[PDB]
Amino acid sequence: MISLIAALAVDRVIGMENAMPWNLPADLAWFKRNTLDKPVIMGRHTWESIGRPLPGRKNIILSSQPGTDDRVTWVKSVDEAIAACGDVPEIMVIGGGRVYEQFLPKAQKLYLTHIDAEVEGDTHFPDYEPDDWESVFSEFHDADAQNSHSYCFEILERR
Amino acid sequence: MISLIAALAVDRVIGMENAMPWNLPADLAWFKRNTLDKPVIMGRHTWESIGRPLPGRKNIILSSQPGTDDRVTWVKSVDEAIAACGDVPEIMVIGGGRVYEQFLPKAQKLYLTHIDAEVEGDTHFPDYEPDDWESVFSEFHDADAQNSHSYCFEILERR
Ligand SMILES: NC(=O)c1ccc[n+]([C@@H]2O[C@H](COP(=O)([O-])OP(=O)(O)OC[C@H]3O[C@@H](n4cnc5c(N)ncnc54)[C@H](OP(=O)(O)O)[C@@H]3O)[C@@H](O)[C@H]2O)c1
Ligand SMILES: Nc1nc(=O)c2nc(CNc3ccc(C(=O)N[C@@H](CCC(=O)O)C(=O)O)cc3)cnc2[nH]1
Ligand SMILES: Nc1nc(=O)c2nc(CNc3ccc(C(=O)N[C@@H](CCC(=O)O)C(=O)O)cc3)cnc2[nH]1
Repeated sequence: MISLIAALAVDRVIGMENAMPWNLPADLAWFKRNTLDKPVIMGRHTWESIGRPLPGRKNIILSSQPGTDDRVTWVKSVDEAIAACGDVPEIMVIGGGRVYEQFLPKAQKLYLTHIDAEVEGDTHFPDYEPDDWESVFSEFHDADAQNSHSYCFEILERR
Repeated sequence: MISLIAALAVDRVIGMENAMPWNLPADLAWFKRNTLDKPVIMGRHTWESIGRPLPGRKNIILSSQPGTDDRVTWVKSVDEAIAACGDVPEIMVIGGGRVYEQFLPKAQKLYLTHIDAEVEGDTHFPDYEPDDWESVFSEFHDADAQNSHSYCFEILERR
């Protein structure tokens, strides 16, 4: 199945120019925890933000222009993306905006983190019709000495 | 010697209720880089913020009360904090306010990170007199895809 994972600030802003200004170790653990041993799909831009291959996962990068690293798989199309993943029970799409818009129509599930941060950013998470997705898990956390803002993890399944 | 290391937002603000709303991996790496294999002294509140001892370093913590973790070393005063360090070339002071404030007087060096971030806080770094310190290292970095704010590393040695 195809799945998207992302953390969204208020307005669904997923990103800007530089790193999002927040510190959420608790979010990273969820991300890492849900990506574990699953192939991840990302957009060129996102990779650059990451900078190194996620360990223990197969990294597939989308881009119209050839590879710039050996540690990763480079593909030219969503179909090739998928294919390069082969038989796996779950496919993880990690970003960014362009990639999410592409895959959203194909995802069976969403792993969203909703952050209580209001930021000015240029990239957003695609719109998802409430009625087309079932919430099947949700869990909120306030901000603490370790996490800059409150957040709430959410799991939705395509109705 | 004793050295203070801290990351400061504008106005010398170093702390608030929750975690500082920034993401500066490079800063973190510089923290690690300058404190590894060296004794680290911090105050109780700061310990609660780290929530696990720092690896590869000797962790000492100040508190008027008995400790709550068998993993680190607890001291009742400054003098104990020091002595528990044992003969060492450099001792690192890592926060917070009260601690900095007590120790700044015996410091022969500061490791600062001046972060281009304007945040409202309630804890600050004490004042230092440049007439007192000689800057001996400086290096600024712009915000990027990994770091949320521009930041500048600075090393000052007492005059
Ligand atoms: N930005 C940075 O570079 C940086 C570095 C460090 C910290 N910080 C921040 O600094 C803040 C913590 O600062 P803070 O001033 O509130 O607290 P702090 O210095 O971390 O904690 C002080 C506490 O340690 C104990 N203490 C201090 N001096 C003592 C002494 N002489 N004898 C015995 N116990 C002593 C007391 O513990 P008891 O109450 O248990 O007696 C006191 O409540 C946070 O918000 C944190 O995030 C930032
Ligand atoms: N919840 C959620 N949070 C995010 O921050 C997020 N980020 C992406 C894409 N960006 C990134 C940026 C950095 C790292 C990263 O370091 N990944 C690590 C965490 C390592 C750590 O534990 O320090 C990983 O190991 O998966 C991952 C994804 C996609 N979905 C998200 N989903
Ligand atoms: N320059 C500077 N930057 C800071 O962020 C800073 N933070 C503290 C105290 N609070 C903390 C909070 C977290 C960690 C911490 O996670 N340190 C890890 C880095 C692990 C990682 O790289 O993610 C360590 O190994 O030191 C350290 C100190 C003290 N001096 C500072 N000094």
